[PDB]
Amino acid sequence: GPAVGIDLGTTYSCVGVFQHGKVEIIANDQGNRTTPSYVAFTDTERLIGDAAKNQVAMNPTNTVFDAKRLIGRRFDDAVVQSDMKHWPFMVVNDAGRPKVQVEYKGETKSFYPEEVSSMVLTKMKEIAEAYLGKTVTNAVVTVPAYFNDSQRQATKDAGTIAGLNVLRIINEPTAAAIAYGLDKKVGAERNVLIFDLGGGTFSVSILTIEDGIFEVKSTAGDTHLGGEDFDNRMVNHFIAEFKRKHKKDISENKRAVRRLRTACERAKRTLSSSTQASIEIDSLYEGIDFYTSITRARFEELNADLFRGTLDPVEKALRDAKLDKSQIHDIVLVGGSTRIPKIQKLLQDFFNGKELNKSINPDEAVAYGAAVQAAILS
Ligand SMILES: Nc1ncnc2c1ncn2[C@@H]1O[C@H](COP(=O)(O)OP(=O)(O)O)[C@@H](O)[C@H]1O
Ligand SMILES: [Mg+2]
Repeated sequence: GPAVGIDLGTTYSCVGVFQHGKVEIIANDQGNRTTPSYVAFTDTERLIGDAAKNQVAMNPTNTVFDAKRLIGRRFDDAVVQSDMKHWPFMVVNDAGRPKVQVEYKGETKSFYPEEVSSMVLTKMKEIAEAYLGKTVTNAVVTVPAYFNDSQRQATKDAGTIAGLNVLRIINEPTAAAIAYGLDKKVGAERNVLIFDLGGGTFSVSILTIEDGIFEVKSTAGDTHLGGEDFDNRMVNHFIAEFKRKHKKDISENKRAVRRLRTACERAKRTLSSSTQASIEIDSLYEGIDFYTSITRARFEELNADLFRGTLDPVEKALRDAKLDKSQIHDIVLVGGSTRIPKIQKLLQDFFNGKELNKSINPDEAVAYGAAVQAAILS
């Protein structure tokens, strides 16, 4: 059976396989090429992926996400203490280790973060198997460059309990470089910049490649900046508009808000290709149907400061690595958010017109590289 490459992401995961010299990003049951890192527990079942995300506004306390933020970490971790203040699900301490507590089939159950991630890992695996028409065993799973040994250990473990034989854990920026073939030996040192703007995490990494050997010279970014922050700005904008037209504040109604957010995220995706998108929501609050729309222009100004601030981590990464803009040879876009036109303009302007590597879907780049790496290791 072919070895596969898996991008176990904070908000979205993706799986690819290298066959016949070509890499293939496998679409799921719903036809999507990336699937949410969501797990939901109900009275009758355990939902994973799209099915899980497609019901979060109905089962908030029992729909788990952001497990990547917990994995390989302790409960006493300041990160965890901060993070949990925003999760609708419970996180309990267990001999120092954090566990997520949910209600499955009427009974109260808790899971270790690596158990949650294995659930997502199993979903990717079954997706691969359904496509390949054969059982998948060996795999290469990716992890951020800043993960310590504990976090990598836990990610590896999430793999074993999923029935996956993890051939190797490689960094996400490194996987992105390999996808574009920037790992080939050209008898010279090459500086590559990875700009990763995903769903809830932002990471900039500068890699130096010589004779096939990578070297993460610098890294910067924000663990709490991603495509979700852009959705929120849209939401706040519409919560205000609704109040104008219908003099009703839907803030308190968690369901109205979550349904509006889903419509915003989708409009956002459209905005990367069109200049305007319509928001059509039936019976948002009470029996009022919310029919409206946004323009790319307005979208851009609602997120202006966020988009712009994206350059700060870029400057920092540069000075740490001790390099000038002119010294970086290649720039590769990773993450779903990099499909945004204004982000591409902004970065290009910063690197004074330099060409951006973006022929491979940024949200598939990591999986793609892992799949190639899985291939060589098998
Ligand atoms: N066309 C698009 N325009 C803007 N954002 C997009 C587009 N397609 C996907 N996204 C966003 O990408 C994010 C997911 O990014 P991804 O890199 O897949 O996640 P992760 O950070 O989990 O690795 C979401 O915020 C989603 O809205
Ligand atoms: Mg990612």
